[PDB]
Amino acid sequence: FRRTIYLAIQSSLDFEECAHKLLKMEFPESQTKELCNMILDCCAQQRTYEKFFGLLAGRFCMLKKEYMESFEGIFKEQYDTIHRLETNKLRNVAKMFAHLLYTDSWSVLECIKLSEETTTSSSRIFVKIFFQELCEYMGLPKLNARLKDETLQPFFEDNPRNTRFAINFFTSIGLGGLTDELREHLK
Amino acid sequence: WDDDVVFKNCAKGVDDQKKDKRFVNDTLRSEFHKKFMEKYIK
Amino acid sequence: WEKNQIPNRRFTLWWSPTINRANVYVGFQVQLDL
Amino acid sequence: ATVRWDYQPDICKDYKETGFCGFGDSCKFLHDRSDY
Amino acid sequence: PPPLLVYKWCQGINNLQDVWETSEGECNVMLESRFEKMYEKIDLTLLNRLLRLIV
Amino acid sequence: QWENSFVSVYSKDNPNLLFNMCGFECRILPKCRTSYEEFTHKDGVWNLQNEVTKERTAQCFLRVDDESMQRFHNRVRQILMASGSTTFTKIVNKWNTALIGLMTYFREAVVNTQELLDLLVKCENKIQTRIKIGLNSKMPSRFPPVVFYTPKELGGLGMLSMGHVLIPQSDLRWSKQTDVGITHFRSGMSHEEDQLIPNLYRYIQPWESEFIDSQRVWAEYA
Amino acid sequence: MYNGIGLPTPRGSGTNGYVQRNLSLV
Amino acid sequence: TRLYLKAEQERQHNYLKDGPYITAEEAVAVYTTTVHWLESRRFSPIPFPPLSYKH
Amino acid sequence: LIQQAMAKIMKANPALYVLRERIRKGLQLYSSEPTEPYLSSQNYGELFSNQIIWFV
Amino acid sequence: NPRTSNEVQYDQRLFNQSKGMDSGFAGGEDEIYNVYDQAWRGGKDMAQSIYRPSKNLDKDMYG
Amino acid sequence: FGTVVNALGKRVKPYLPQICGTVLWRLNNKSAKVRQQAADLISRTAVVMKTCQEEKLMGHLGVVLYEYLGEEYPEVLGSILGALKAIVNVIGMHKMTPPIKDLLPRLTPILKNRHEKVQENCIDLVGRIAD
Amino acid sequence: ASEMAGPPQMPNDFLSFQDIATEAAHPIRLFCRYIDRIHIFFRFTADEARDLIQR
Ligand SMILES: [Zn+2]
Repeated sequence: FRRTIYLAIQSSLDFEECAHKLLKMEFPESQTKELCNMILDCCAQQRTYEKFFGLLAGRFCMLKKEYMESFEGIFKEQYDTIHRLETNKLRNVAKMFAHLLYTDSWSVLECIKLSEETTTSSSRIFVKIFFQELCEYMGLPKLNARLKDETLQPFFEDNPRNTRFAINFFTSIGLGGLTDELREHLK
Repeated sequence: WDDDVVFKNCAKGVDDQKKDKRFVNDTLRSEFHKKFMEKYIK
Repeated sequence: WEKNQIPNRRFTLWWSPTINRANVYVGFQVQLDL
Repeated sequence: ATVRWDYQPDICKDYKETGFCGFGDSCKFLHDRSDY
Repeated sequence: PPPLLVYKWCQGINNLQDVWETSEGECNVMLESRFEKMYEKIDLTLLNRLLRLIV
Repeated sequence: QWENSFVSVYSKDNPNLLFNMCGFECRILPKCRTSYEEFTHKDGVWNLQNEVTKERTAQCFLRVDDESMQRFHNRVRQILMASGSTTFTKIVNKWNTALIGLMTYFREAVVNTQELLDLLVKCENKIQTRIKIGLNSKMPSRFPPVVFYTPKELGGLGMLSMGHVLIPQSDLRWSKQTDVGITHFRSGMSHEEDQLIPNLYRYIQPWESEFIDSQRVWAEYA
Repeated sequence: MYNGIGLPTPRGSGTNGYVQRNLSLV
Repeated sequence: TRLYLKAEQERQHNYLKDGPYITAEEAVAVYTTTVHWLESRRFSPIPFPPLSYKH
Repeated sequence: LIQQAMAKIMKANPALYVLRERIRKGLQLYSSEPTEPYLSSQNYGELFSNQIIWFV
Repeated sequence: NPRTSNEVQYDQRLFNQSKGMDSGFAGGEDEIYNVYDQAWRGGKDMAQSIYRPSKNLDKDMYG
Repeated sequence: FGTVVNALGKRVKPYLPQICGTVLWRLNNKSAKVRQQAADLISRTAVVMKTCQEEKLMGHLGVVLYEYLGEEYPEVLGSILGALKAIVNVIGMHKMTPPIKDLLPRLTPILKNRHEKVQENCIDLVGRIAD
Repeated sequence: ASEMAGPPQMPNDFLSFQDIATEAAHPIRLFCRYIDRIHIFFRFTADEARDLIQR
């Protein structure tokens, strides 16, 4: 199954065609986790970020309710390898989730946390990018909305120290225009 | 504006001319030949 | 590999088991001379 | 399927006799030299 | 490279001031053309004086 | 000359802004006009991002210009015609060179031009058909794709092949007007078995992405 | 039903003309 | 090729017979304009390559 | 006797070696590695072959 | 006296890898091939010799 | 190698098949480097491959080397012809496994070959057989 | 043209101006020349357009 996926995806122009080629084959559904695990790995492992492999993962979600679930899971599966993956492929990912999350395939984030406690310098960069991409689409205002209604905590709190780590860290990223309220809270 | 230019209007009385109404019995000076020559050489 | 002449002609030998087949649509099976 | 002998050889007669083909490497024929 | 030029050209358009605003009746015009015969009509005598200004 | 020139105009009556630079036919549709449903698409769609507000303010569609397609087609025709003598491995080199010449250059714009996909398919079929002619057969069972697509390290011809892809087809009547989308696919080329063949376009990084990558890479480099 | 789709005739096309419907549409 | 070179020889011969088409005052306008441009642009002329030139 | 004799000849007979060599030359194939892998007369090279064969 | 320079600039291992000038790749001739940057296998890629024997390194590092 | 073998005399006989096996397999390898060298190895090992009366080996070297005469690399081909030469000086005329009727006209066209070593060994061999 | 190339002491890049007011100062906005081909992008207020149309 894993090999057929690759060949179907490498064959097809567009992102539309690979899904048609893939669905058409009517490969067994439960595997609908690992398949998608395949797509996330197959391009992300692939050398540079390309728009195609990210779109495919998402459509594959809208067509069946599970595919969406299959993805959100696979995003979780990252925690273990947030440190482990080498510092290129984070450049493919950060954006690559950026494009599922700008286009609505946000609150699944919340699971992600900012602490010197446990964050991988890997993970640090991962999330770093993720915002420096998703911003560049929503443009830091619609992002102001999405956050303000988000209730993302492990990211956004207690822990005045961790509010220095948070807010400071978003001065480092550079956006730091959604860190205001927290600045007030420091005070 | 364009307060500044080299040239006052060149295109004053230039009404095409009957070069494509003239038929010419000369293979190299027919207007057809000119058009052909214009088109296919660079 | 060898790092209007043979190279074409060579390409045929290499696939000759595939190019020439006992099963074909239409053909008259011929024996080479000797 | 019946079998028919191919008996015609492809040997280039110029090269078989002389040993030099005017067509050079482009020759449509065998080049194999001097067999009986 | 030429395609990158195309990109500089598009985002160059989109970054112009109030470029797409039709509110007051603004009108944008894209124009593409050639000089037709340019090489063939260069005059050598003139070209000499033009180069004397350079080198 | 007005004849060779071209003009486009953007006004409250005309949403779309068309133009042609280099080989590219470009359209630009703002989101401030009627964009209706906002949507993504294949990388053939560029997002024009305001430098100031980091927002996507419009979309540029790419399409491979006519005269370009014409040049490529005359290039294939050059390969067929100018070679009656030359070896079959040599022709495949000619094809590969021309084909990457098109694809590395255009990339994204290729996928949004159906006419190209057709042209590539028929042209692959013409050079392979010519190599067939080269030996004496047209018989498909005597030329399965394994002979053309084997990298010549193993003794194939190493043909780069973009033309086994499916070709999207929907509603000519409406597709001449409203851009309906894809309700059908046409088979580009044959496969002996179900099988597969990889496409060049999938292995080339799109121009948009390599641009963004360029900016980021340089800044990080400094 | 050739619904205005496909080639008039798969003669010069390089293909077998085969049109199956888009299995993933919506 | 032969046609094109014929009409070519025609155009050369007609350019000698009919004299320069740029007229005169126009040409002065060009030369003057270019002069003003290079003036405001502080462009220094490109000199002749010296015998000793490290590049 | 016939098994052993055939297995030997297929490795041995000069005529077959002339055929094989002519094939190599016409194909212009040339091996990369000297001394060849560890072939000896050992029966495993011919042992994989087409024939499905097991070790127990 | 240290030997000092402004800034740092760059190391060395890389600072001289790829050829020079060389120019693209022919006018753009068909005959060229050259599409692939590295060979297919590691048969000729991996080593000059697939096999060399010895226990020299063996009985040295052995102890 | 040559001096070692010629010094060992026929004490070397049990070792031949290993030798010449290596000689053929190397006689392929990758062309321009080692072909000429394995060829020359044959050339200098001729007499030893003769006096011990291994005739199969002379069949081998005879027709096998006979086949390489179409080699396009001159620096190889020269060594090949040299090897043939040395084989002629051990086994005689009428016993040549590639009978001269075959060989000589197959040699004749090579004389155009320009580059040196070919012309040298070639003309030499045409000399030995012609004489 | 001088506005586009800007001051020779601090020249501009491909597409950009010293200031916004230099963008709004004139109908011609983007001017790209590729060998002999001309690509031009115009911004007009209604009045300027009307004037052109009337001429
Ligand atoms: Zn001949």
